[PDB]
Amino acid sequence: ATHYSVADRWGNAVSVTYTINASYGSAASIDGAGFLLNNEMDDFSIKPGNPNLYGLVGGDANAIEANKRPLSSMSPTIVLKNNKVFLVVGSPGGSRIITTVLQVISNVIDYNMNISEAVSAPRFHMQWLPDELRIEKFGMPADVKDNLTKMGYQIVTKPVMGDVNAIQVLPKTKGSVFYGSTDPRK
Amino acid sequence: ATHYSVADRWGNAVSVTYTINASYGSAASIDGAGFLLNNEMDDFSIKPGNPNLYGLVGGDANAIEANKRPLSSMSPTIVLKNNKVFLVVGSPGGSRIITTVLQVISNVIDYNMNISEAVSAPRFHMQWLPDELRIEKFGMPADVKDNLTKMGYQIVTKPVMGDVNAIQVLPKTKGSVFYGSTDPRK
Amino acid sequence: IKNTKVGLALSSHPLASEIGQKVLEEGGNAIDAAVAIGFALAVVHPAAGNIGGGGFAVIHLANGENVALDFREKAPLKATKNMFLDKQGNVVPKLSEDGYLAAGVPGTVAGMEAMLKKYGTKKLSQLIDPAIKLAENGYAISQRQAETLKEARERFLKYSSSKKYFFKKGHLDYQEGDLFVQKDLAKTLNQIKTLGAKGFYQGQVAELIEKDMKKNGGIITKEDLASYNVKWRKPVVGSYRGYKIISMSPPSSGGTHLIQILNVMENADLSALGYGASKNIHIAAEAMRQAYADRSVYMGDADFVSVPVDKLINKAYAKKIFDTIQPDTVTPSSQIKPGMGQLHEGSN
Amino acid sequence: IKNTKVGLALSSHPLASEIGQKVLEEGGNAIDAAVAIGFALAVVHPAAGNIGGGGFAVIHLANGENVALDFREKAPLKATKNMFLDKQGNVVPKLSEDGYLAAGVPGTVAGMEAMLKKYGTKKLSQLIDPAIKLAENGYAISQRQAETLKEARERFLKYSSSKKYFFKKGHLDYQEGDLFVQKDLAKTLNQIKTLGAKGFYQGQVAELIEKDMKKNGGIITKEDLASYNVKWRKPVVGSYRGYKIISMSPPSSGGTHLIQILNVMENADLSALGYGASKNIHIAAEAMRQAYADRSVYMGDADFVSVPVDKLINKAYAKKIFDTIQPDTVTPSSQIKPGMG
Repeated sequence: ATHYSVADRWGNAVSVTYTINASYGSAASIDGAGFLLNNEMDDFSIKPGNPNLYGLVGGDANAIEANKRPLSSMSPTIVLKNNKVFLVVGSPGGSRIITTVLQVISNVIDYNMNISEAVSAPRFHMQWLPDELRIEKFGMPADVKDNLTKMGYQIVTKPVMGDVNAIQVLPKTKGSVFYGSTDPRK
Repeated sequence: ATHYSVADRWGNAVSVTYTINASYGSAASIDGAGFLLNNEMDDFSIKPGNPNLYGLVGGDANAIEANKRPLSSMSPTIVLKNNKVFLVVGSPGGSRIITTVLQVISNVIDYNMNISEAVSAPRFHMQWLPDELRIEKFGMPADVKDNLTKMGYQIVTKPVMGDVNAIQVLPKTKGSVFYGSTDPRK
Repeated sequence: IKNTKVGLALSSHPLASEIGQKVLEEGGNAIDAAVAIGFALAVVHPAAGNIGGGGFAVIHLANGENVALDFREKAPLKATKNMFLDKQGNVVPKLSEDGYLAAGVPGTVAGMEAMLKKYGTKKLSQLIDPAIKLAENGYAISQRQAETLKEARERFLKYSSSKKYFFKKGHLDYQEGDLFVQKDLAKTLNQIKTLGAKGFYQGQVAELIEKDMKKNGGIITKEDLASYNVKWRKPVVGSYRGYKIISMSPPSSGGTHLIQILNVMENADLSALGYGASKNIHIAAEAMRQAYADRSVYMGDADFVSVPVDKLINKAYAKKIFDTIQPDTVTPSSQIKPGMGQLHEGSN
Repeated sequence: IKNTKVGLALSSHPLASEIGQKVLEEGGNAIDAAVAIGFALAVVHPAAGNIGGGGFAVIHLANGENVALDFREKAPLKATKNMFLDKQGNVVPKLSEDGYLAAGVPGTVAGMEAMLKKYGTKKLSQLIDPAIKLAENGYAISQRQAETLKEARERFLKYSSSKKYFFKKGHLDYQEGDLFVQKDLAKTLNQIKTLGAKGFYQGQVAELIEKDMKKNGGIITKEDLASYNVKWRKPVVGSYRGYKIISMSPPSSGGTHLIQILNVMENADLSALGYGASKNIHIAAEAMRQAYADRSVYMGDADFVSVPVDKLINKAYAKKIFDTIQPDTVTPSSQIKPGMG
């Protein structure tokens, strides 16, 4: 997946995440047509309790049926403030999408980060199975890691999570100022 | 002050920090010549124990005398690895220059940050008087602040420190790759 | 990155971003620009930008309305529950990940058209030209693209089609700076330019898709393509500390768990301790843990299964989750019960 | 930012960086690019880039040798120890900060020419052209520049010269996007192009400097300008975990204390706990605390006072400092002894 965010002068916002699933999808292209096929079928549960590419599991609800759409984690999001566009945000990352996006939103609303700060801030991740707290290199100092380990977390440092392209729209004395950030991880 | 860094293909490196002292120096220009005069005299000690614009004090060593050069904190620096240029680094920031530059260097050598990571990493500062640990917004989490406060530091959050422009030079098969970073604080 | 005139169109590739921004400069609306980017990324970011996959658009309109476009891929007409299992009932390695049977029916092209038809102001012919230009004339391979292409090498090598398209003559890896030209892709894009979505889902391209599927053990045919449909849905909506959250509903789990997790977090004053505090991280991570447990049981395509969206985003459920969070201590995943005894509709 | 062929020239203003980078692309060396940047920033970054100030260049050469160039300002010939004080020793407020008496003799022009003549390959007259073009034809005020100019307004208003140069007609602040043109600066830069450093330190520019100083209670004269001298000095050198550190020596304190603080830190394995660990911050901060106390007593221009550089950068001294750093408590500043005894 890849995420893109658009906001216009009339007050429309469009948040799009789209994907062929894995990097280069299924790796097979349609001969004569020049495009790669998705491997989106792996987003179904192909057998109960079997972990997929992102360690996600399922049973009946996300089992394969003809014509059914495989469950996604894509989270293209729009945040409103006073019924005006405030944030347009999303990310790739498979299972990490949901936690990446919510962290960017929290960084703005809870911590008063600007959109650039909110996107660049280190991210953590918990997806139940595997039972680990996933973090980024340089993302969490020893004191914080120590205290979380004492709570019972198993902390693991893995490659950086996500690729947020986000817009923050702020009211100006007349009209709007549109701010954008891409992701330093990309 | 402002810092600039240059490295060429032959192994020469030039690290320059230069200044008119305060922002816009003395604020006075030479009429007919179009340039601002420095206020570098404030970098002397004008009176034993009197704190200057950066809270720095002195006595005899940094007293004013005709033709004498006022003490600076500017730290244009080059780091070599195996006698080859490795880092070219420096910053403005008055008293904070020394600690800014050393933190960028430590971040590379001690923590294996690349130059972009090393420059963007939050910075702290201790200059003895005031007896305070100066930090940046979002730069230190609660757990770390708590532990340092328990040690006896008075932690204060102040405006971001410095403006590092730095180069890292790494060997490739044919010669070298040059990586640069400007400062996100800029 | 800032603008005060036409807004912003931001993506992961600067060429695609430029394309959308241009559409805003020339008077297109956010939907118009969204369409141009969708096709541009299909050319310049083939690891993820695509016409052979699918996705979602969440849209907020100037009139205040919110809508979600589902252009997610569909399992083929002939797909079955156990299609990826062997005779012993065990997963056939890589069958769901590599090759032609791994593919759902592409939604991207139908999705781009659907949003343009309903909410755009410009013609598909105008918005697709920049993509076609990039395909026809090419672009420079980036440092990162060289890296991802190399990583995918062994996967491409399995498919004659991919060995043609994603290597240089002699099956050589593309290198940073190399010009990458995609004429077959340009041909496909020209068909969509002329005929719209029908240029992908019918006619010559559909034939190409059916042919290559039959050649390589895929099950997608012209019938699956003819049967592909987008769906307009209500986004999932919630609130967090006075802000309205609008996100993707089923068949994404994303919007629902995003809202659910924020709902849990809303019960703590995170601002008190600030970014990166272990106490704050704990509340969030335990909220995440319950949410992903819930996901494993209660989430799927709501058109086909019962999905308790409203219960999952109910703040009262989130409050029950918050109350289960033990101070200074985790609840290991082994102990987590999906739904927390709250999502039972009788013995169902 | 990445380059694999000619290197990198990096500054705080993209127009100046571009100027330096082009010098590299055209085959100039790092010194050539550094000199072009020095003049360009004097036009496009007037808060700090300058011809009316000074600074330092630390240089590592292809042949392996290191050098430092001191183009720091000098106190004028008429400067005296108590010049910013009254008869009773009271500070005269802002006298060292705002206006003409606050200025040391500028070194930047002399420093640019000196490094170019010794280590450069191109002519000053060519390397200064891009700066002159920006001065003569203008560049756009950035958002940040609009902010810093606004913040300086009350200071500029004190001096008729700055009112002329740094405001629009009617003494109005420059706004973001405005074209900022500096004709008198281009005049000054053209004297430097045509005559070298003597175009600043002698002749008409020296006349304008001396006469504006006299009008406004400054003390810089033609004699000060004619006697301005750069100094080629040995850099201060140290080591940290197998890397060689080359930095600026007196009259900067920067290289000495940088090396001293790293020397203290070297006694711990910081890598073990990693970035941002309180135990690592504590070691660095206690090292800083002692270094800045030392700075207050031992540092100045070594041409005039004794500066114990070698003792300050001695690793055994740094180890003594390290030995005093307690695991779980600070050494309060009131308890620090400069030099530790």
